Amino acid sequence: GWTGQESLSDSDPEMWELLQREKDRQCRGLELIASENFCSRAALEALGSCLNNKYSEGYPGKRYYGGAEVVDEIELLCQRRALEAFDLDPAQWGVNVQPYSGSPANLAVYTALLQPHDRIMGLDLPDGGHLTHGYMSDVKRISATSIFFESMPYKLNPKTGLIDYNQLALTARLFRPRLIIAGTSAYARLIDYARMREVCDEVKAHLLADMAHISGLVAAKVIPSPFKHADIVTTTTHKTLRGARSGLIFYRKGVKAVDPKTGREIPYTFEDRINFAVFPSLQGGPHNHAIAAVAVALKQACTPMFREYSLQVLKNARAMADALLERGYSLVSGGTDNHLVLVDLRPKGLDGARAERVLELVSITANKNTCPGDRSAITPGGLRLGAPALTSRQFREDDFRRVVDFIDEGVNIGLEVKSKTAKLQDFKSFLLKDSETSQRLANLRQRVEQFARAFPMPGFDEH
Amino acid sequence: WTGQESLSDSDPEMWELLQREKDRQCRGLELIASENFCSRAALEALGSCLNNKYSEGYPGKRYYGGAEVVDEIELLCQRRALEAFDLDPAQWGVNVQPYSGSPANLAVYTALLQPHDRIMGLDLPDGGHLTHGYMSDVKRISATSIFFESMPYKLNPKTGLIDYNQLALTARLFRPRLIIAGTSAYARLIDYARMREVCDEVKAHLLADMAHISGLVAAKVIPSPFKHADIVTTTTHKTLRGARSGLIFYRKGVKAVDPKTGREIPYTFEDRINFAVFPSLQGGPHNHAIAAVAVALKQACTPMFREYSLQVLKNARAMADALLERGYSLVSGGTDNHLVLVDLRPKGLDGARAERVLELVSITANKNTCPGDRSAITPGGLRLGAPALTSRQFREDDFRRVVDFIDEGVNIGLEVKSKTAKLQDFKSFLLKDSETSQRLANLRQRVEQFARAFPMPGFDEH
Repeated sequence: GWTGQESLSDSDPEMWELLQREKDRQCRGLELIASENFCSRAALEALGSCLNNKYSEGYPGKRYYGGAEVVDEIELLCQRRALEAFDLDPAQWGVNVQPYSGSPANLAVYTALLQPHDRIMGLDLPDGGHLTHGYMSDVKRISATSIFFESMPYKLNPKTGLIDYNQLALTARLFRPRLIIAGTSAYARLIDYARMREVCDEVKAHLLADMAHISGLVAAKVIPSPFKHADIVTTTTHKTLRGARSGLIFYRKGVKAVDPKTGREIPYTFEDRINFAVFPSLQGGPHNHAIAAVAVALKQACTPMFREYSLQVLKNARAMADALLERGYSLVSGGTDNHLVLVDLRPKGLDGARAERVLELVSITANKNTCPGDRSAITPGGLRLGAPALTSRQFREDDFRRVVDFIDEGVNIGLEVKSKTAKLQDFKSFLLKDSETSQRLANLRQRVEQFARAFPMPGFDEH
Repeated sequence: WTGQESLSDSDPEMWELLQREKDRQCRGLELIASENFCSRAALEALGSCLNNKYSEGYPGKRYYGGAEVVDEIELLCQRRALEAFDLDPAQWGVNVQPYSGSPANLAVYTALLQPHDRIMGLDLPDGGHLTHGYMSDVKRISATSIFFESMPYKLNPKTGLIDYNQLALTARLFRPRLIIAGTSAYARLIDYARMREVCDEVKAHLLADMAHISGLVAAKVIPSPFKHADIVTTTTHKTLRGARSGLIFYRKGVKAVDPKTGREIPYTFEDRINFAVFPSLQGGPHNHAIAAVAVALKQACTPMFREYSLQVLKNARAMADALLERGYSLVSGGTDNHLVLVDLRPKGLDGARAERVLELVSITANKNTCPGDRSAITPGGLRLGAPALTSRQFREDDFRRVVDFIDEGVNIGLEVKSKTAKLQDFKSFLLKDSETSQRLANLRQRVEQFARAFPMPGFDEH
């Protein structure tokens, strides 16, 4: 009979086609999403392993079922590698490595610390926050966070394009939040974690730091560490950490503050609550296969290799920014200080939705973005470009400068098609239907795919 | 650094751990009702380039583009999941994004119910799952019991079956909006037909968490809960022998054209179920797991997987009949499923003692609270699971042989019990005592020799 040892190639050749088609797409394309990245073969070997076949319900040395002597060493190693990666003292810090992905990691923390219908503040979604930080329409609550808890957004200053820390302090005093969130999806500059902390300390609230995008940078110490000012830090292990899709939750432990009036020490009460909310509250069975893959990625994060990568990522953002500025493009917050280069297309007479679709057609995956004063919510006037993706294929300043030329030609096609159509649906149809436009795009595509294929791609060759 | 270096060369600390866990799995007799050995085909898909794609949203309606290939994958995973549980795509849909089993349920609760609405599920010690809702005397333990108000229904201690009589009685008082038809530790089948009558009367939704029996339901070797339930959650890694993920099957199209008004009434599950998955609870879908699940669902459709599932049932029967004929007492009489609920009080031993001893001789089984027990720390009873070893091509004769090893293990447990006081002591006496140690070390070797011979799905090394 069937052994279950048959290769995917032979076993399910419908699925094997699809793996190779998505592998080819990744290699011939210019990936320009800030959240995307190309994962190591080392980690993907661990991801697709026999660790799939273990129910290690619980935590090391406190499992529901036994026979977990090996996975305990793995989960404990993943911890000591995560503490080492963000250079944390195991006396002062712990970490939970179980979170299935980034989103659950945050929900775990909310559940661990807050009661239902407690008050949460995060950067607003169109100002560049994530759904997980809490988001409601006028008509309906959209985030799970905004259902179980009461979320109020803090916003940017439309002028500077920065987090209005002045108004954040103003609203907190009124709203009385118990947790304020220090993270972004679309924000070029850094976060004044120091100031955020002062706001919380004053309004007697917790400071969560969702360092999803910056995790790879923070690890390498090419950015200031939010661990200096925050007590709770959530993260994805797959954004700039270039690992498998999982999550982490860093938390404080030991002594908080020895009260001089009483004289006795006050303990941090995060560790027990954070872990209890992960399991047995929100999640169930851990994905030991992902935990292993994450520990391999955290091992890489500690190497000097990954530092130089992260130093290059920054310069490839700088390079891409300076290249755009010098083609008459407007960047939100003027320039980037990280890995993403928020772009404003209103001042070149184009929107995100038009640019996005055209770039996609020439094998350039980038995402539209809402830029301050963008009138139509439907069609955000702006674009978000991401270094880390291509930098992992060993790109350089010259290569990113070359990327922007391809982008620019794409934008010009966009501009020219815009004045020969009315609304977006028309624009998107004119790209496919029109013979002249089609061939102009087909040409640009070839040159882009030719350009991309040359550069190496981490992971396997075939899948 | 290319990032194309092998794990072997790259991180040889981690590579040792993979081989040690691979050896543990091969030399051990895995007897957990959840545990199963996943195919190489699916693990190849799990550890693939699909990790490196943010498919936020749904097919044809992604937040970011460049998802033409993953759309075909996510859509294929759907058509394979509908085909696996023989569903009409006119009448049924499915969401394939759930990260794991637990979130899949939380998605459904969030999709259908308001915060602090009323949920009923089999109690935890009676054999439910934490996700169905569980509170202590002092504090709410389940996330479900925090956001929503959960009341358990229990077994009948006499029969060892779901007291459908009292479920109907309490449900008229409690007025639940959602009742859950699933188990972790229950040998016999669920009268989904009766559960439905309860709900229909108390105007409630019937969720069917078919985690443990998903592989059986697929192969059509037991009752389909799709006949009586409208919502069906499942893990893709229990008896479906797939990668670690979750599904949510739901109704769609027309429910009932009301003859008074005359107009058709739609099922309003599809949009709410999907919205709760994304963009409410989850973010970036694990396309690598979705692919692995689609590979496993392809296998579930084959006649091969039927003969596996027919064998799984007989290997449960075989193990049950073998135990009954050695003086062991099974709860619920027997097993029409894949698990046997054993009672060790009538042979003068508890679960915690048996569990620890069997573990030491490479036999992973889990303790289980026999109905009417109350010893929490020391619950008299054990849960044995076919599917694990059946996937290594075990037979009735092999499972009969498994019980011999178990029996010897129990006897060692009994003998150590009368030479010790508190459980904590018992567990130390196993390690410390020279006579006991060698008797265990002997049993271990014979078990490991026995096990290694049988084949193991997946890779040879990792």
